[PDB]
Amino acid sequence: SLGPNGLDKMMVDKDGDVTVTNDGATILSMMDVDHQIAKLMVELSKSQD
Amino acid sequence: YGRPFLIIKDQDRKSRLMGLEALKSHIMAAKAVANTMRTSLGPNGLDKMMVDKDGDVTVTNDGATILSMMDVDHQIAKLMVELSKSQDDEIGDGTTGVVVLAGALLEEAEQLLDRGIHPIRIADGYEQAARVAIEHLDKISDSVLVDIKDTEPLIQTAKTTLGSKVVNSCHRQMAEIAVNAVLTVADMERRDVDFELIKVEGKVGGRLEDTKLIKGVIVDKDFSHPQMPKKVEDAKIAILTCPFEPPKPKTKHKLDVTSVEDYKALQKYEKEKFEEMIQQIKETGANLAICQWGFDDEANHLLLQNNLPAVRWVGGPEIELIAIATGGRIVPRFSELTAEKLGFAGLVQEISFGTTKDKMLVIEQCKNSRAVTIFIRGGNKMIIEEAKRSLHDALCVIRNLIRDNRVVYGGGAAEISCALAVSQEADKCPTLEQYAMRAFADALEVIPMALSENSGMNPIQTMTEVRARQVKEMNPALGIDCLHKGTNDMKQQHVIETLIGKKQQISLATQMVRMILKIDDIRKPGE
Amino acid sequence: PRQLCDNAGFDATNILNKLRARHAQGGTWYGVDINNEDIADNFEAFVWE
Amino acid sequence: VNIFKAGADEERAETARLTSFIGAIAIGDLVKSTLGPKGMDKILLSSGRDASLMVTNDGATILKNIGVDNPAAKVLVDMSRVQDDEVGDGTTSVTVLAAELLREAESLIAKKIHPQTIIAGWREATKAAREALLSSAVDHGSDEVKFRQDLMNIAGTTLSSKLLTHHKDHFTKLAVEAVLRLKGSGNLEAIHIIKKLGGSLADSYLDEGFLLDKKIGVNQPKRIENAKILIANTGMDTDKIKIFGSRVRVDSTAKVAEIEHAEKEKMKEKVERILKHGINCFINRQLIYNYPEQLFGAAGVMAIEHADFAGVERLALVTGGEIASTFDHPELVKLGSCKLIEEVMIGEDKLIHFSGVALGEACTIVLRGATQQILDEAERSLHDALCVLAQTVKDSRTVYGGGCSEMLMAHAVTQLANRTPGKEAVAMESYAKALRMLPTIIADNAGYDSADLVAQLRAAHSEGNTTAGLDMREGTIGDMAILGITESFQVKRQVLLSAAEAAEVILRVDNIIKAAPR
Amino acid sequence: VNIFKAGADEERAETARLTSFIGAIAIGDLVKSTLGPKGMDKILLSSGRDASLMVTNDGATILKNIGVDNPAAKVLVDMSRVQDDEVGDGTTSVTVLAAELLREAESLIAKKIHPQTIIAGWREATKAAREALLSSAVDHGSDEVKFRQDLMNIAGTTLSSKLLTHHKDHFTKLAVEAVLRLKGSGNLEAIHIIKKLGGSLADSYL
Amino acid sequence: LSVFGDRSTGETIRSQNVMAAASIANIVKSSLGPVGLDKMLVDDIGDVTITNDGATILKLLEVEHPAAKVLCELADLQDKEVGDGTTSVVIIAAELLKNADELVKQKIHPTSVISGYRLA
Amino acid sequence: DGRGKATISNDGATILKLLDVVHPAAKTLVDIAKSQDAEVGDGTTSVTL
Amino acid sequence: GAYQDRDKPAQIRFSNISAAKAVADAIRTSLGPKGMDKMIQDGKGDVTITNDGATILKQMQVLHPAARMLVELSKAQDIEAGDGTTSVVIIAGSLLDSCTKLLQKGIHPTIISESFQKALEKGIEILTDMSRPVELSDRETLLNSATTSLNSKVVSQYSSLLSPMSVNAVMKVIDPATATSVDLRDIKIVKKLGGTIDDCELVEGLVLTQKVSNSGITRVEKAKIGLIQFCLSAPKTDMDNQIVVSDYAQMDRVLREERAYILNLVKQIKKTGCNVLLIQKSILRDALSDLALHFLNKMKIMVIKDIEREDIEFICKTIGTKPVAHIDQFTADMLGSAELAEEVNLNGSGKLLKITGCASPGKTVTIVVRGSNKLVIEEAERSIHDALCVIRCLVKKRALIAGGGAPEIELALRLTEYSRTLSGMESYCVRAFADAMEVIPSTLAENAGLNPISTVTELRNRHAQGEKTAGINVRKGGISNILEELVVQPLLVSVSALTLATETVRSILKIDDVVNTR
Repeated sequence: SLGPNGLDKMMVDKDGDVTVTNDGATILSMMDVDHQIAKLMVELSKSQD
Repeated sequence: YGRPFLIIKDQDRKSRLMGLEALKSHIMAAKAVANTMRTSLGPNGLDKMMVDKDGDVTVTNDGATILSMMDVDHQIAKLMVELSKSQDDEIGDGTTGVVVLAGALLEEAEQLLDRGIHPIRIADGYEQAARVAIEHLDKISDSVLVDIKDTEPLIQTAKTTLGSKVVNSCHRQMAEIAVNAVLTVADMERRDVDFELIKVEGKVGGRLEDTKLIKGVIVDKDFSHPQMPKKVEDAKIAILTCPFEPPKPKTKHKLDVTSVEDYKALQKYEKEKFEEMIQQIKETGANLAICQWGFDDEANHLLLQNNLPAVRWVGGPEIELIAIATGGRIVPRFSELTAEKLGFAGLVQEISFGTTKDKMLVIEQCKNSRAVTIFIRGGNKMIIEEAKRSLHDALCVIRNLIRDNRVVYGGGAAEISCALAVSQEADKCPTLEQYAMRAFADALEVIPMALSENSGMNPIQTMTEVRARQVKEMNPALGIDCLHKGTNDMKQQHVIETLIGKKQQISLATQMVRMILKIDDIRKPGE
Repeated sequence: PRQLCDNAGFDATNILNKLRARHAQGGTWYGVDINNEDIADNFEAFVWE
Repeated sequence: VNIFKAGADEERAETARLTSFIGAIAIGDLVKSTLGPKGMDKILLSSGRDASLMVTNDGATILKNIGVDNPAAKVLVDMSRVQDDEVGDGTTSVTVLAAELLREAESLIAKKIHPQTIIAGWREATKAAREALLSSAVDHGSDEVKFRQDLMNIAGTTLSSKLLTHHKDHFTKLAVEAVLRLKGSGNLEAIHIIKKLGGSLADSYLDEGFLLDKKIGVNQPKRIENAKILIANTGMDTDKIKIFGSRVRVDSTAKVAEIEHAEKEKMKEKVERILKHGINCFINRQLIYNYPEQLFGAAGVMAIEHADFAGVERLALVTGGEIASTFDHPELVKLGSCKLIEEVMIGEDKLIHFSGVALGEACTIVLRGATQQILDEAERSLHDALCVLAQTVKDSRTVYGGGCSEMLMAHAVTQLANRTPGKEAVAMESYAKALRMLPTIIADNAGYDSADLVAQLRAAHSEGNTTAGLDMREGTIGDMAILGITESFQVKRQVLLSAAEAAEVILRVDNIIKAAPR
Repeated sequence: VNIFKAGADEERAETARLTSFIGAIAIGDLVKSTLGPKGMDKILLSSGRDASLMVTNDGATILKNIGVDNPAAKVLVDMSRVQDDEVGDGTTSVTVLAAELLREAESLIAKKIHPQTIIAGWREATKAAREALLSSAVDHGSDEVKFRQDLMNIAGTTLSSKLLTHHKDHFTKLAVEAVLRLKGSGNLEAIHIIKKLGGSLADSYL
Repeated sequence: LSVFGDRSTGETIRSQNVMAAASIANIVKSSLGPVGLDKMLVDDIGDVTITNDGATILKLLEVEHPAAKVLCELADLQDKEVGDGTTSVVIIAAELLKNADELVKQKIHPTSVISGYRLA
Repeated sequence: DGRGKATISNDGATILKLLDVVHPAAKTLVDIAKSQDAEVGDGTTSVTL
Repeated sequence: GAYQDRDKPAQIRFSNISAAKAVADAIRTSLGPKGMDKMIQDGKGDVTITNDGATILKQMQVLHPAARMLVELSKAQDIEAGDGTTSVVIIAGSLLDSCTKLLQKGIHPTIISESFQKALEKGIEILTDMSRPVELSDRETLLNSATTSLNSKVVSQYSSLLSPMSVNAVMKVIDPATATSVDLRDIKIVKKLGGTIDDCELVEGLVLTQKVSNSGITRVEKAKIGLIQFCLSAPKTDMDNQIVVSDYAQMDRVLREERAYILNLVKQIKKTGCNVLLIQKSILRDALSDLALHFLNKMKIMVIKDIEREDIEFICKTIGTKPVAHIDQFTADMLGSAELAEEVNLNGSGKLLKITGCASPGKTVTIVVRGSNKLVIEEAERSIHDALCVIRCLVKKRALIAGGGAPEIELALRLTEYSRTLSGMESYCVRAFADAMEVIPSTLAENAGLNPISTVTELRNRHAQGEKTAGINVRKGGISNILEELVVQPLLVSVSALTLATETVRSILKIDDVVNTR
């Protein structure tokens, strides 16, 4: 997802909604992680953004 | 009074359909079979691929196989399957369209039932129409009885019947193969031929064009001892069924050696008997031997010691093919073996046909042989099996031609003229059987329609033009330009077919569907 | 005869009535003819059991 | 190591692309059958709704009712929904073109060029195509003759894909007259679309005036001539109260009795204020109590109650009245005037006929036909036609369709492909082929030889015959201007732009990530 | 109306083609990685056999050990088995070429030309191609020098797709000497292949 | 082709309707005439109800088959109009239906039978 | 049958043999079918009627 | 030539056709003078008998969509004609059958639809040609049309009396001059259990299913009728109110004064001279109070509660009495008068209201339906409604056609010769079309127990010079001049049938595939 040549992600909401985006904060926010440090990185990106 | 009672056990689950509803259901099922089959007709047709219960696969066009491998449950589907099986093992291809005739006929029959005609009269009319059709057909028959030694009317016929199978790649060659084989094994004085004399054999590998008839017999064993020479020029052949072992009378038997000298005598006899049989086979003047059963290794060597190559563990049918091909006999002892019974051939040579697999044995016998084999090669096991079935059907059709030496140009012109004759009679029909007549004609009209459909042309423009031509002219030699050649004269196109083929096809279909109409009530037990 | 005519799809009442009337006096072997859809001397028609 | 909760996936850059593209192509080939003047149409059936089903040709509805799980497919569905919001048809076109774009982009991925370069090249080609299209537009301003001619041409074109095709001329006259009645107003709500069974589809028509599906009051006069019309929102049966909710506390039931009386006189004097305008026709969206209508009959004034905001708007537009309240200053409220009001019955129900209207601002089409499905799809088709035709009125430029315009686009793109040199040129040719694929599919569903037709058409266009297009009643090339097979510039422009954006967003994806559904 | 027993299918002319072609293309792209002098190779693992596994580059073995349900794929697998029975490598080539044939034929079906015409045209083109190939052959008879040279060339070529590539010259000498020992006998069983652990692969020898 | 239930036609349903009518007839066939013997109903819970008047029996007897419901309603109407003959009218209806079917069971066109009945 | 083997028949006695009757009284009729089949032939149908 | 790649469309078409044909054959039994009705048991537990097709199909919970379109077709035909619903659906079935034939007959469906359009044009021309113009004033032809429609349902039992019933009712409700499409809802239908269908009666007046509320008054002579809406109870304001009690005389002042208020109400009511009271529902608030009932019974006034709001317009139309919603407006001017009004006693104790004879003859009219079975009563009312519908249809077009399939065989013959004249595959199409029309006479013969094919063929042969007057006769069991057997149906019936069926079959041909939804 990094760089102008980069490629973005598309997320599937719990309720079946979709979202295409490149903003890493959103990428991790919409993610449903379970391993804790994944959550820590998600919160990392949210804070940085 | 009002209360349930048991009449037939499992009374809840013994279902029943009766009368016109049942009939319409049956016609629906038959039409489903017809639709499944339609695409397999014609050189432009497309074949099916089956999945075996055990997970095996098979690609084929032969409708008999199509229905055989099918796992149907509705009964009349089974009846059509058995139909195709019967038609095939009576004739050959045509099953390419027999059930098609059945389905179209039953469809139009339902068209009549919708107008409330009782089925029995429909059956009677259809029988009359069939009789008319066959008599007009064999009036308009050509014949190959007046033909010179029948080299390539037979070749043309094979060319035709192979226009439907994928083996069509070099189908010229396989046509010569089929005709040569059957002509060799035919009993003209009898008008029959037993296909047991024909040895169908396909070994995967190589090209398809490599497939070659062998005026001889091919045996799935190598030499008994690996050191023996691979080629033999002379073919003095011995055919034996007694294994090269000390004889044992199969009544429950065993000796009672007691003494020193007893055992020594037995030990001497052990090798003495091998020497005896070796001397016997040598003095017979034979050069090569074949045994039904296994060898004792010791005799295997001693046989090697005298320049007499041999084959071990040969199955029966193969053995008798050897015998008839070489003109030899089957000898049960060494002692009764003599030179006269010895088999002879031109050339016998093992072939390492497979690049990395075990070998094969071929006998290029050179005199006349009432038996012959076909060796099929190609790139696919499935293509091998398809070639087997196709060539078998070709042999069947040439056999049928031997049974009756009069044929009809194919391409649909035949039944076209049949339908026109039926229509002509329909005017002198009188009552209700008239609808039966025109009904059967229109139903029979299907085969040209299916051919054209698989040809991608507009079917009906083509068939109307065909009718117009075959009416304005008198030639019943105008079908459908299946292979897109500007002449509808299939006689020039050589697209031909045995009278027996179509005749048996239409009569059989008539009887089958007559019964199909004959039924009204069904009681299926719930599974 | 009634079942015969029913499987023949006729008005077996007309057939039956004509049958009884003709068969009171006119001849022993009159009976149902399927194709002519009415009475006939089936004996001469060779329906022999 | 497991990262997500159970029931969550992670498809990266192979399976993600594969699933997305399978979904896109499935959506495309799911709807390809509906496009083309000889196109087909679909049946959609509810899961369980007493089998609520809609025979349909407009692709937008088809994608609306289908439930899709593959996210890319859902993106495409929303795309079509938006495009329908803009022009009505071409939803068909938009989806199919996007689908072929994606399929051919997958073919490029097989050629293994980086997707970013694909995106850049496609952006360039889209820019070139839109420019060439703009160069191909044709205006029609004050030329009322040619204008109206081209207008009915647009109607005939877009209509000839739904079931109404075999009555193209009739509904063409319908839509033309209807939109011309709008006097340039883009508010389609001014056009009511009433549908009721019975009669042939040919029997559907536009009245000279207006129609209302309401019941008259008690025996006020049924028919009225030189009718004066007044419209308001002041509720009657909801007896006018003072919303805060004061009580009434009284010592004796004498007082409650006189209070009832005063209620009645208050209502009556409101009625008298109504009548002081000297108006014989009165309506309101609110339900009206029967005592007021009794007063009205005493005045002999016909009154129609409970015609919703839509009906009120349509009456105001058709009759010019100013929907009102309190009636306090009659001189300051402009009434409504119509030549005649009468009750007509159609099929089974008596309807309120409004002939001889002062203002042609509004109108309403009668839909006679065969099936609630047939009527429903006819309704949808006419709505799409009115949409596109109003858009035509707003922007008086046209484009020659029949694939011709799109093939001009492809030709220009191919020409620019040579000045590209680079990997982008491959995507340029890609875009051109995908574009050309549309009329190919058209003639395909038309059962003609697509391959030769498309090649001949491209030959003509590369020669320069910018007018030559496709004939759908004989399957050959021809002069579109002769046949008038045209469409609004804005339609195709939105088609291209939205499709390009869809391709961009879809290809930019290289990982799908589903959270566990709740 | 139901015709077959339960658990039986009927896919006609759209889904049949679709499934067959998906299987064929899946088989193809499953093995494309193994072909080429810079090609890759696969890992195949038993379901349960104490994890009997075979790192493999020869496509024929790969198709042999894979269990496939789509009938067309199984046809292709048998095809590769036969071809390996004939020449050893190119199983890779045969399968991949067939796969691309089928994919591109699917593209033609999208163009909607009748398959029978496709078959006829392909037959014609195959005939032409085989003829042209025959025109391009080069013999080497008594020219023992050029012969043996080309022989070791063949060894180096075909070998340079398996892991032994980085020792092409060595095993080239091996195979050349081995087959030259056969005195023209095609019985490969005359060549025993004993395998036992230890030492570098370079230490393998005749 | 209707979900959630099959259909029956022709002879089967005709015989079924006659069968139900005969059942209903035999339910009350023993309670008419100066030697009629009354019925009684163990309800489900012991609150029995002895009665010979047919309409009462039919009302207190649950019925599911359609034609039987038709006959029950006829009995109720008759009671609302006469008071007895529920002793009789049900029997009359069932017997007429039986013989009319027996005619139809052969072939006889139903509407002809209906016209004959009207005349009768 | 329950075994899946089809069997068509026009002779009524054969059919009744296939229709394994449980109700007792009808077993007598089916036995009459066997009797007539062993005695004289078609009309076993007629016998039952 | 061109190649057809896909086969899913053809297969789905075939499935739809088979479903339609099966539904047609299921309906096929119930048809014509020899018609046999069906019964449907609801999953709810309801039971219905029916011979009319539309009710049958509405009771059908059809799964396959095609037949749902067929059901909708039947609904439209009924809301147009009333019978021939059977006929139109059976035509639909036969058409789709010939459509199958044409599908394996390889012709593309669109050409089929266009040829069908030509066919229906020829058919409509022929049908218009063959009819007999008939003035509305001739009672006996009306009666013949009635008894033609009637002797196909169960009510043929008392056809002889039911036909004059319907015709007289319609004549009394129409305007015999304007030849408009006089509404059926002006005819009141009453399902009253018990009695005999023979005892069905016309009431040239008004009938209310409600029961009296006065104990003592049953019959009133020279009664003057008045209908009142405002409640008769303690005055309760629209907005919240309450009496406050704080003092001494408040108690008796209240009680005495609501008594006085009710007294004033009733006293004015009498002063108008009325003797029969009508009160509508006021579920929102107090209805007629008991005390007012006491006064009215004391003053000997006929009284009725619970008049449905939907009935008020019908009642005021019939007895000619505008309602009154406030005390003051209630005046002897508006009190309607009727010759007689009272409560009949049927059902043993099921009591009913009749008001026979009115000096102000309302154009409306009512029907009383009698009979034993509930189901037979419902079927009878259905059939009578169908009779009124067919009479209205005859009013719509003063044209008459002899029934008995003769129009249809005429159509078959003329269309067959037309197809012979007209070349192209459309000729094959039209020949199929005529063979499709051939079905109705076949069904008539089948349900008549006659040899169908022989009869149809002989009837065509006769009709070659035996024009539409001749046809299939039931009573003689053969072929005769049906017109002299007096069995005739209006042109509109079969015309609408053909038109609707043709449009539906064209629409069906447009269909190719069905997509399951969410």
